[PDB]
Amino acid sequence: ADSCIQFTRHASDVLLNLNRLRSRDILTDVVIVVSREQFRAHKTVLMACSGLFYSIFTDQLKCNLSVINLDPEINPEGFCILLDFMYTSRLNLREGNIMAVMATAMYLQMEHVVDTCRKFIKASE
Amino acid sequence: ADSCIQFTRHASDVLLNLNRLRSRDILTDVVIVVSREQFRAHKTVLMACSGLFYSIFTDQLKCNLSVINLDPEINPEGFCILLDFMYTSRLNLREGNIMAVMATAMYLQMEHVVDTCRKFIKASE
Amino acid sequence: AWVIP
Amino acid sequence: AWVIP
Ligand SMILES: Cn1c(=O)n(CCC(C)(C)O)c2cc(Nc3nc(N4CC(C)(C)OC(C)(C)C4)ncc3Cl)ccc21
Ligand SMILES: Cn1c(=O)n(CCC(C)(C)O)c2cc(Nc3nc(N4CC(C)(C)OC(C)(C)C4)ncc3Cl)ccc21
Repeated sequence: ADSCIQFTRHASDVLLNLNRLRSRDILTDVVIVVSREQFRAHKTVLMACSGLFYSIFTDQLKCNLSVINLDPEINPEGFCILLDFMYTSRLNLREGNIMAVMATAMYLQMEHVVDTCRKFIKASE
Repeated sequence: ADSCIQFTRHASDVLLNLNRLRSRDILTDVVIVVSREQFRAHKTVLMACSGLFYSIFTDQLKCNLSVINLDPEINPEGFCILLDFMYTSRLNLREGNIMAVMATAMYLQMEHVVDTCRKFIKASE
Repeated sequence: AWVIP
Repeated sequence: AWVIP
């Protein structure tokens, strides 16, 4: 309806509370396996932030799985950084992690993170 | 870490994508029953926006339920408005629905919606 | 029926 | 094992 009011901080507050659920491991419904390392998350959040998880979990079959193993060439630290971004909007980009973060974001199909990593790499050349 | 960058529109983009999942009924894991009317939703989003659903779903037992029946005195239109707010940040407040929306928000323990309804009622008196 | 009171 | 390629 046309006649609505909007709470400016609502989307951020919701994300904060989803991140708190993640940290307390409440209603997490998937374990993402990256090399030997394990990451518990919510399928909904993963889908909302990644082109790859949107595709996996829209699939009738793969969506009922509690474990998802990622390509062995995926750096765990790179995935951990991107998983923290999904739930907080903050990306921990450092000189020593930008290559692994960009490679991981391309794989996860996270367009904005890819574009940003490109601009930051171009600046250092 | 101190050295992070932040994507301003990320939280809103995530909420938009969760709302799209809701409309397509993807990964919804609960039906909220209000009088005769039924509302499919994600437990995580319900918990993130409501003091009542946070309490229900932190409970070891009630969290494994796929159906939740609300108090019979709860107006379905009032709940539908608040459920739309949870997923979009926009509250459809009208003269003809403010009493039912406030009563529903008090029940759902949605503090900000309660406070706002109070200020809007005080203005019309 | 049961409800959340 | 299997992975997502
Ligand atoms: C390529 N890519 C990304 O980079 N992100 C992250 C997006 C951001 C801005 C949060 O950062 C992506 C998230 C989604 N998520 C979803 N997309 C949709 N869409 C978008 C598409 C293009 C698929 O089309 C329809 C079906 C009409 C609606 N619906 C639901 C979900 Cl959960 C998808 C791709 C992403
Ligand atoms: C009373 N009330 C509301 O009005 N909302 C909506 C909040 C808003 C700003 C989105 O509108 C509530 C959401 C939550 N959600 C959660 N709260 C917490 N909290 C907050 C409390 C106070 C419970 O304490 C701890 C446990 C330390 C962290 N963690 C996770 C979740 Cl999903 C709770 C109450 C709400």
